[PDB]
Amino acid sequence: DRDAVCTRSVTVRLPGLHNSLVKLKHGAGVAMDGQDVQLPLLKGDLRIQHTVTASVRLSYGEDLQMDWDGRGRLLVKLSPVY
Amino acid sequence: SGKRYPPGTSLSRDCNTCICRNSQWICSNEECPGECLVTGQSHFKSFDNRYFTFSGICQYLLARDCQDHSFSIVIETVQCADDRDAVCTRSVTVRLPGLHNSLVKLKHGAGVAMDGQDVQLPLLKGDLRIQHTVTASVRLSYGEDLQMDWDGRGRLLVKLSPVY
Amino acid sequence: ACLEGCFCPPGLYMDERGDCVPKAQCPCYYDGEIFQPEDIFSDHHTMCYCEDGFMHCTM
Repeated sequence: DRDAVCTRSVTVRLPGLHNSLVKLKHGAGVAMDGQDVQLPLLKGDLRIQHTVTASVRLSYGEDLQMDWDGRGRLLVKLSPVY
Repeated sequence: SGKRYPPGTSLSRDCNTCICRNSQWICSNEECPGECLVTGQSHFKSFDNRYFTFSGICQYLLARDCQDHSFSIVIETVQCADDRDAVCTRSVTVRLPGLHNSLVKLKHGAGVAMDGQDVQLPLLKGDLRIQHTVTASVRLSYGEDLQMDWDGRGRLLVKLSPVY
Repeated sequence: ACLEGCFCPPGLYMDERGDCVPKAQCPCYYDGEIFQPEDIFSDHHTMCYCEDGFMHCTM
């Protein structure tokens, strides 16, 4: 159908760390600057880890969360500082 | 090897071929690839099919290109049981000045880490390929003149072609 | 929180390979390194081992 437009991939960008470029992919995979990555990924601020071992969860600082973009159920969590 | 063969036959060693003519096997002298090996506790094998043992506990070099610097491998040894005569391999490091001057690290599992970052297999960058083999053992492959094998529980191998 | 999904009973903890296991053969992840349930382990100056999931280091 034409009235069926699901989400494939979402991109995230942090000018505070390398001005890097994270990419959540259509599986439960992630890619920093083209490089695939095993979970977890404790860099300084952002944490990325599985949740049920079927869904990724980014966490930059304490004022940001995310959720899986495999089959398209993206979420966010913004605290009132924004 | 204690058995007969007729004339004109051509048996083949792994290295090259040899043919029987007038009770005299003729043979070529073309080079064939070497294999350094680490396994067990501390048992080494040189490229020249030597065996020996050295139960040292530090970061030792294992191989290196020495007229130019296309690569360099570094083993790391630790005691590995209660005895003092048990020094197994924990982790090996690989280095490629031809690509970012990066730093690969095979870890005590079947894991790998480029510049501190864990990585899912496969890892097709330009030259080097890293992929599982039986889904229980990593296999690096830089170019066509280099291979490796798993350093999880310490059975490191190499494959160098005669260009080196 | 108190989430929903696929767990296994409390006596069993999760392994990397899809099954979950008791804490007898639950490996250690010291410095990232996945050590097997019995791996005595030491440089010259430290002394370390993996018992049941936790990494018991000394000096």
